[PDB]
Amino acid sequence: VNVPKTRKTYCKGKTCRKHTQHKVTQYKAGKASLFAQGKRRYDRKQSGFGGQTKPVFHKKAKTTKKVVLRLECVKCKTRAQLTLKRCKHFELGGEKKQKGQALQF
Amino acid sequence: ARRPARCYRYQKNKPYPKSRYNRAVPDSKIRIYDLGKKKATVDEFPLCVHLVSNELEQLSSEALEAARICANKYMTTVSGRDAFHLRVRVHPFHVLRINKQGMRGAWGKPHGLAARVDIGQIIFSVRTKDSNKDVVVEGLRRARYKFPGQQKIILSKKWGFTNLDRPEYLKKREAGEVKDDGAFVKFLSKKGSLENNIREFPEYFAAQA
Amino acid sequence: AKSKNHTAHNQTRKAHRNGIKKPKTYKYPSLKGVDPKFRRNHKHALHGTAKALAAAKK
Amino acid sequence: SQRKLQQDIDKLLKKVKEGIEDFDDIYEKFQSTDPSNSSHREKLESDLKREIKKLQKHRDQIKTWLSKEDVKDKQSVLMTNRRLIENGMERFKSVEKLMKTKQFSKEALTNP
Amino acid sequence: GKSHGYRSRTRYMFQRDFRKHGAVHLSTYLKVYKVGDIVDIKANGSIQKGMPHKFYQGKTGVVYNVTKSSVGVIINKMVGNRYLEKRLNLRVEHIKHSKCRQEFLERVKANAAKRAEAKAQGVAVQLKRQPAQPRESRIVSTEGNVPQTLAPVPYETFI
RNA sequence: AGCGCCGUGGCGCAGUGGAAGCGCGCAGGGCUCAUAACCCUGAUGUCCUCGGAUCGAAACCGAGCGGCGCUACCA
RNA sequence: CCUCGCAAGAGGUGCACAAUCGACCGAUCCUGAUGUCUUCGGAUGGAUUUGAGUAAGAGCAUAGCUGUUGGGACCCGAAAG
RNA sequence: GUCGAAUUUGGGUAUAGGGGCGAAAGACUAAUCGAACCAUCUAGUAGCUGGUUCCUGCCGAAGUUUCCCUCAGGAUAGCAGAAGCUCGUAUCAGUUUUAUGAGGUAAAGCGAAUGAUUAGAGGUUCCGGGGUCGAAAUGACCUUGACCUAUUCUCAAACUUUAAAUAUGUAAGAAGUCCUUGUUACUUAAUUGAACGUGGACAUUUGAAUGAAGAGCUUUUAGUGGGCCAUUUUUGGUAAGCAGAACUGGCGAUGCGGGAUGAACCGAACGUAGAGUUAAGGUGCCGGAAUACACGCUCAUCAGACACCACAAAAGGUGUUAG
RNA sequence: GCCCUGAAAAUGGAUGGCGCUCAAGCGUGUUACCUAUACUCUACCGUCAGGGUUGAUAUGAUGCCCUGACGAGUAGGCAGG
RNA sequence: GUGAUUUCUGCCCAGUGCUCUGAAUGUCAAAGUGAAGAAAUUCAACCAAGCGCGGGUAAACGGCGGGAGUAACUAUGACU
RNA sequence: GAAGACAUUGUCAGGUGGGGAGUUUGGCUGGGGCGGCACAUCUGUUAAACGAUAACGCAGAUGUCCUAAGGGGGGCUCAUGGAGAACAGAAAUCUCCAGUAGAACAAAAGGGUAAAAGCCCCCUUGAUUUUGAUUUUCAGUGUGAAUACAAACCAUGAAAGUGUGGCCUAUCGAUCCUUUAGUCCCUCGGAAUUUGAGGCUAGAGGUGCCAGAAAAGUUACCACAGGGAUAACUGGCUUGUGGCAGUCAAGCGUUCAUAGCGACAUUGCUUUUUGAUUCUUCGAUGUCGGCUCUUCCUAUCAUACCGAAGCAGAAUUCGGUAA
RNA sequence: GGUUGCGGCCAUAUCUACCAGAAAGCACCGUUUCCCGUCCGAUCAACUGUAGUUAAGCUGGUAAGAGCCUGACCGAGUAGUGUAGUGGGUGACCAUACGCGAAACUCAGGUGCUGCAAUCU
Ligand SMILES: C[NH+](C)c1cc(NC(=O)CNC(C)(C)C)c(O)c2c1C[C@H]1C[C@H]3[C@H]([NH+](C)C)C(O)=C(C(N)=O)C(=O)[C@@]3(O)C(O)=C1C2=O
Ligand SMILES: C[NH+](C)c1cc(NC(=O)CNC(C)(C)C)c(O)c2c1C[C@H]1C[C@H]3[C@H]([NH+](C)C)C(O)=C(C(N)=O)C(=O)[C@@]3(O)C(O)=C1C2=O
Ligand SMILES: C[NH+](C)c1cc(NC(=O)CNC(C)(C)C)c(O)c2c1C[C@H]1C[C@H]3[C@H]([NH+](C)C)C(O)=C(C(N)=O)C(=O)[C@@]3(O)C(O)=C1C2=O
Ligand SMILES: C[NH+](C)c1cc(NC(=O)CNC(C)(C)C)c(O)c2c1C[C@H]1C[C@H]3[C@H]([NH+](C)C)C(O)=C(C(N)=O)C(=O)[C@@]3(O)C(O)=C1C2=O
Ligand SMILES: [Mg+2]
Ligand SMILES: [Mg+2]
Ligand SMILES: [Mg+2]
Ligand SMILES: [Mg+2]
Ligand SMILES: [Mg+2]
Ligand SMILES: [Mg+2]
Ligand SMILES: [Mg+2]
Ligand SMILES: [Mg+2]
Ligand SMILES: [Mg+2]
Ligand SMILES: [Mg+2]
Ligand SMILES: [Mg+2]
Ligand SMILES: [Mg+2]
Ligand SMILES: [Mg+2]
Ligand SMILES: [Mg+2]
Ligand SMILES: [Mg+2]
Ligand SMILES: [Mg+2]
Ligand SMILES: [Mg+2]
Ligand SMILES: [Mg+2]
Ligand SMILES: [Mg+2]
Ligand SMILES: [Mg+2]
Ligand SMILES: [Mg+2]
Ligand SMILES: [Mg+2]
Ligand SMILES: [Mg+2]
Ligand SMILES: [Mg+2]
Ligand SMILES: [Mg+2]
Ligand SMILES: [Mg+2]
Ligand SMILES: [Mg+2]
Ligand SMILES: [Mg+2]
Ligand SMILES: [Mg+2]
Ligand SMILES: [Mg+2]
Ligand SMILES: [Mg+2]
Ligand SMILES: [Mg+2]
Ligand SMILES: [Mg+2]
Ligand SMILES: [Mg+2]
Ligand SMILES: [Mg+2]
Ligand SMILES: [Mg+2]
Ligand SMILES: [Mg+2]
Ligand SMILES: [Mg+2]
Ligand SMILES: [Mg+2]
Ligand SMILES: [Mg+2]
Ligand SMILES: [Mg+2]
Ligand SMILES: [Mg+2]
Ligand SMILES: [Mg+2]
Ligand SMILES: [Mg+2]
Ligand SMILES: [Mg+2]
Ligand SMILES: [Mg+2]
Ligand SMILES: [Mg+2]
Ligand SMILES: [Mg+2]
Ligand SMILES: [Mg+2]
Ligand SMILES: [Mg+2]
Ligand SMILES: [Mg+2]
Ligand SMILES: [Mg+2]
Ligand SMILES: [Mg+2]
Ligand SMILES: [Mg+2]
Ligand SMILES: [Mg+2]
Ligand SMILES: [Mg+2]
Ligand SMILES: [Mg+2]
Ligand SMILES: [Mg+2]
Ligand SMILES: [Mg+2]
Ligand SMILES: [Mg+2]
Ligand SMILES: [Mg+2]
Ligand SMILES: [Mg+2]
Ligand SMILES: [Mg+2]
Ligand SMILES: [Zn+2]
Repeated sequence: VNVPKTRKTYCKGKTCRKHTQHKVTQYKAGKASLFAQGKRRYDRKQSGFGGQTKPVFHKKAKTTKKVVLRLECVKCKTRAQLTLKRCKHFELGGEKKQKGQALQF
Repeated sequence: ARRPARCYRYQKNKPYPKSRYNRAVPDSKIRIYDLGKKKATVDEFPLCVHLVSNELEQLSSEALEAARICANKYMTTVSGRDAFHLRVRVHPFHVLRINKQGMRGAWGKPHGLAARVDIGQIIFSVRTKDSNKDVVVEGLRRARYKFPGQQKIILSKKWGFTNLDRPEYLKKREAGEVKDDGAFVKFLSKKGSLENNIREFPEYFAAQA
Repeated sequence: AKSKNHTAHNQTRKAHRNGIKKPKTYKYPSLKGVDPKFRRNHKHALHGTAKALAAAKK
Repeated sequence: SQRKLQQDIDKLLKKVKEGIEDFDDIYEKFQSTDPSNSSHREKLESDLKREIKKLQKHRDQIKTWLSKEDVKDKQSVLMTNRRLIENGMERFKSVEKLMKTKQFSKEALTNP
Repeated sequence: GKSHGYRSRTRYMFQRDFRKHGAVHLSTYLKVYKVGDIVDIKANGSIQKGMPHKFYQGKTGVVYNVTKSSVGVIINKMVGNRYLEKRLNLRVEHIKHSKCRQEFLERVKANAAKRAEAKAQGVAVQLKRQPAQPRESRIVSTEGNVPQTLAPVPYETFI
């Protein structure tokens, strides 16, 4: 689906609680740091004899991830997240569809 | 093959016709439904003779075609081809089903086509002259054998196939409000337009005999 | 080992052995789901009429 | 089973990749034939025709897989190998037509 | 395989009447509902917003809440061994008044009237309705009406 | 019976929404005393049938026709 | 229960409890006073929010039936490890 | 079968259990071997089988909902018991009436829409295919197809204008009605309305019938979560003592009288006795009770004899009887 | 309408049997009679409910007495022995 | 592995194995090295064997085509 | 003598490693397996006119797509048919008339919609924030979807108004873990500052067996607990199929329906076929064929006695009483 | 009572073909400087009420009109259906008892009513 690079939405910042310009980007997940408590617990549990100790996922069923847009309001530099549904193809600020040109086969 | 009408006899299922949900059904074997001098007039054929049912059952399209053939052959061999008009008054619209492991997935393929007949429903109608009452009765007696269940010949006292018992129809004819159409008649009603009523029934609106 | 799927037999008999009797309506039904606009006013108006009745009673 | 299915996937995946490699090698030797060796031109045509026919069979298997077989994870790599096979097909079609075209045939006399 | 959606088995229920399609009229837009009234729920298929479920079609309830374009209706429904109270938010197109309730109002106005003149002149209040009492002794006149005799008809077939 | 595949020029086969080709045959000319081989050309299709989606397909989706292949096991 | 009344009944007070509207305490979202280590403090007033709360305490201990869980767990019974 | 050896055998010795040994059979390893025997962990676990010990009284089921690697099991709701508690103060009905709604089944309909479908009639071609007169012509005649008009025959679980019966919602007042004026930060142009009120008025019946056997409320816990049959409606199937639904009643859980016999059918439900009267079914004898009465029919060289139910059809017969 | 043909299965065989022919068969009608643990009345047992009875003497007030209704029962619950 | 003698043991190394090479201009752990940081730490480069790349091997496991047309009768098909 | 700070040995790290170890190897199901998904859902029908309602019932669809195909406003009317206009014809573009929707509204189907919910144009982001209440599924739990408000901030329109995604009914996901946004708030517990980590509020990363285990086979060497809840014999219901018999009579038989046959139909019987079913039996009813031996049935091959013939005799065919 | 503005019920109001319409009011009409919108002052916008016309619109009437509506003891107490029987029938199904009760058909009648305000020989 096509979504514009800019969007006027509500801002949660205390300096502006109104509609303000936001720039739109896509949320990419973090680096999954090594010192999170679950990772340290996993390392201690996996160390030793006993093999794999926690389940690992195999029965993948879905093909699509929901897309979620990081909106940064451009005056107070604040960030928000908006979730859009399962779409196979996703473009940020693509060319606008045009009503009524000659098709080009 | 050829399962009996004794196992396709009673009306056990809902009517299951040929529609967009039920395709690839075989055609019926009865294709002609009127027979004899079918272009004759009710002027020519006054007496009606009806083969009617007494049982709520299902008639095969085979039973219809076989009864029509045997009756036709008898009347043409005895009284000639132009002495009668025979019309079959039931149309086979019922797709019968055949099953052909176990009862899993038991919904069956189309096998046939049947005429669901009610009690007191006309199966066969023959219109003829007054002198051929005997031969039309024995032809419909042959029809009663190829047809299952119990059936009756009733001497229908309607002028031809139409309506309107013989004195009433005679009165209408001598009044002149009846126009001869192809194998039927048109009636004058007192509700139409005066101009088109004038141009379609001139004899009622004149002083003719 | 197939078995029975669904049946509504005996269910009405159980329900009417311990019947459907009533939803037990009261005076002053609950104001849950009534408009907050004019619900706030109902609060203020009851406060005012209680104050006025007490002041008239002295 | 899904494990057996994915094993057959990975096998045809590797076969398609090695077929693409040798088809590209035959294609580049064709473009560097030194076309005075017309017999070598025809021989390389027939060889890359055999390789592109093998890719045809692999692509039809990919068609059936993506249609009915519940690939369930790897539609991306199946589609990319389909696209690689089809661009090889159109390269073979262009080469094959190029040497088919007769120098005084009516199409070449109409439009160069 | 099996479906239980919000409008499952609602084909003829949410069809319009014959020659009654199109816009719904300003009588049912301009009727006023106040808190505590008694209304009948019959859904209009043209207005898709605020439709009731198919269970509440043809159901009588008490309106308890009124808002910008809809009213809230209280409906008692039977699940299990008890009635449950349901609070529906329905548009005024799907909401209609109760002629039984209006007839009860005209009856209570008539009853208050009847007790007023009954108290004014001091006899025979007799307010409550009585069911259909057995008929009383009457005299019929043979003058101009001699009983004509009837017989069962024979069996003649008309076909 | 179920499942799957296939159906395209005279024959064996390719073919992806802007849409029909390969090879051998067939036809014309050349070379040769002549025929093959060789050289220069040309023509060739109800895309199995029917219906639908699409702005449009042989291709996409459905119904049948015909021909193949796999399974039909425990007693 | 009290008062009046012969009684029927009329009024007053109405514990428990039930329904409903409020008030108070904590959390969340606000508003942000006197002021001040000018970045601290959070007065006051709110909010279709929320708590297993307050609103003249009821609990603690013991015994018993029944029920729950864990123990061999009503009794007998494997192929196994 | 073999019988001078790849022979037979004694004694000694070696190899020990996931080990040995095997010219290999998963063979053998103390009557034990597809992993010995002994003791212990161990009274291992079992949603599975069997059993589970005195009497009487009172009440008295479920085989259904949702979820579960759930389908021989559990949890949850339901049905049941017990303890009761607050009142006996106008409360509620597996019910009817009156009033008002809602429905799209049965039926009906197709010269009403959609779809199917029979047959002719009258027409229209600057515009279907043939032939004829033809050089052809926005020429002519006839034949056959379609398109239109007025008719006709038959139909539809996933068609419908219409539209029942039975089931189904609500109301039939004191928490009600009418009059007057108080509150508000809601609403209105506005003391305009909305909601809640104060103070008066209203009764003979307090606003249809009938019945109430007490009404309402709470806690806790058992068993059950295999069902089956009958009337009616109904799906698949040729059908089934088949499979699967709907409403009700039953069996399970239940004896008694009848159906000779039978879980379900008919009657009627049960403390212990006596008398009387009956139900269903019967009254020749077995067998209690009329070889009663009355009007007829039937003679079978396989009569017939009572619902569920334990079978018989099409087609015939100067057999007989009545039309 | 009744009867007959249609109408053929394997142990001997079943309107229940014997038997029945102006029936003891079939259709219909009228009475009389038989009979259930059902209904009516009475007695007794138990349960439940409502109620009466601390007065002196003599005993138990959870006791005595009056009135009415009711009584099937697996799994299961409770109670008195 | 096969199973006296006799006569022979055809073709296929694509797959699976096995085995050779050695730097492919891949992958590449720990230790070690460098940079940033106040440090924990992070990011780099380097990175053995093995996989990967490239050969050999079938008395290794194993495997070893389908449709048409075609010869003076028909059939068949040496042939295409 | 040889070898030599290399082997060896010790500890870590990578590879290999069914040689060995441990475990697993879904469910529904007219027995199981194969097949399918009836396993989470949506439409019409079954479904018996409130609601609910089953089967491996019928006909289909879903795991998407869309910055517009969302929101507001304005203007216009669609499919089709007829009549016309150079090239231009069946179909290019233009014009008029008729046109209740016969079009279109992303998709399955069903509803709904005409100065619109369709088509064209203009402006936009309400597909936003804060949490609550309600409806469906339902335990009145969750998820999903939806409804009506309140408090803001906005969009559009002259305005009333409308707008919290798609005209409506489907289009989707807990704990733990990771990650992001907000508060930049709380904690690191001897006291501080800064990194780091842990919290709180709201999303995402996914469990399709869709209330959500991390999971390959084989056993003809097999074992145990059970099951007639469940198959392979018989028996029992049924008789499609098999077999046998009627009825009708178009025709065959030179001529002639019926000497013998007999189409197209149509009614039955049987349980010696094979199915369908799962009622009994899984704490065992010894299971194919043959031999042996007895009885019974008749649907009669022969024999007895008869009738008919397209029976001259002979031979033969049809039928009866007959087991 | 006609007409206009705004409406309620939404065909007794619609559709087809003709005829009539004093007054007023609507309407058609005349014009493009301005605001405004179009390929086109045709629609829309503005201006004039002047130059004219009831031709159309609109209103009303006519039609053994189509359609629609109402009623009928018209069909028909028919089809169907709730309850009951140890009723009939081999069965399919069908009668009876107590109840409810259609649709098509046929026939007859009708063809907008009305509210608020303003105006009119
Ligand atoms: C006739 N009495 C016995 C009676 C009966 C009922 N309820 C019934 O009808 C019975 N309910 C059944 C039908 C049994 C379920 C009743 O409900 C009542 C009453 C009495 C009234 C008396 C009322 C009275 N005044 C105000 C009229 C009175 O004196 C007082 C008072 N001032 O205290 C009351 O208590 C009184 O208001 C009252 O409560 C009565 C009833 O509710
Ligand atoms: C319908 N009758 C039975 C009735 C019912 C209720 N209660 C309700 O309906 C309650 N409302 C609910 C349903 C709870 C919302 C009632 O509340 C009443 C009454 C009756 C009256 C009788 C009055 C009468 N007065 C007027 C003289 C009377 O005879 C007396 C009396 N003096 O004894 C009364 O008790 C009477 O005044 C009265 O109080 C009645 C009711 O309250
Ligand atoms: C001087 N070179 C020829 C060499 C010689 C010997 N050994 C000898 O001296 C004995 N060999 C002779 C007698 C000359 C045949 C060597 O032993 C070596 C080397 C070279 C290095 C190269 C290293 C290098 N690393 C640092 C990236 C490299 O390019 C590789 C490589 N990936 O090919 C290496 O492996 C390397 O580390 C290396 O191992 C070398 C030698 O050991
Ligand atoms: C033939 N030798 C001289 C050699 C040369 C080079 N260098 C080159 O080939 C460089 N030439 C270019 C330009 C890259 C083509 C080499 O790169 C190498 C080698 C051999 C081995 C040496 C190996 C040795 N091992 C067996 C004990 C060794 O000393 C080491 C080590 N401990 O570093 C190795 O790893 C060694 O295996 C190795 O890497 C070698 C080479 O790669
Ligand atoms: Mg480790
Ligand atoms: Mg069950
Ligand atoms: Mg199921
Ligand atoms: Mg409706
Ligand atoms: Mg919406
Ligand atoms: Mg040539
Ligand atoms: Mg040549
Ligand atoms: Mg034990
Ligand atoms: Mg315990
Ligand atoms: Mg043990
Ligand atoms: Mg173990
Ligand atoms: Mg020795
Ligand atoms: Mg041994
Ligand atoms: Mg699970
Ligand atoms: Mg069991
Ligand atoms: Mg009271
Ligand atoms: Mg009602
Ligand atoms: Mg329906
Ligand atoms: Mg019908
Ligand atoms: Mg109708
Ligand atoms: Mg029709
Ligand atoms: Mg009172
Ligand atoms: Mg329970
Ligand atoms: Mg339970
Ligand atoms: Mg039991
Ligand atoms: Mg009983
Ligand atoms: Mg009965
Ligand atoms: Mg007695
Ligand atoms: Mg006796
Ligand atoms: Mg007969
Ligand atoms: Mg007779
Ligand atoms: Mg007989
Ligand atoms: Mg007797
Ligand atoms: Mg008698
Ligand atoms: Mg007592
Ligand atoms: Mg070997
Ligand atoms: Mg190889
Ligand atoms: Mg190899
Ligand atoms: Mg490293
Ligand atoms: Mg390496
Ligand atoms: Mg293993
Ligand atoms: Mg299973
Ligand atoms: Mg329903
Ligand atoms: Mg839209
Ligand atoms: Mg609009
Ligand atoms: Mg929910
Ligand atoms: Mg809003
Ligand atoms: Mg965390
Ligand atoms: Mg999530
Ligand atoms: Mg689940
Ligand atoms: Mg195993
Ligand atoms: Mg086995
Ligand atoms: Mg096996
Ligand atoms: Mg073996
Ligand atoms: Mg069984
Ligand atoms: Mg079997
Ligand atoms: Mg049979
Ligand atoms: Mg048969
Ligand atoms: Mg069995
Ligand atoms: Mg057994
Ligand atoms: Mg035994
Ligand atoms: Mg035995
Ligand atoms: Mg015989
Ligand atoms: Zn901001």
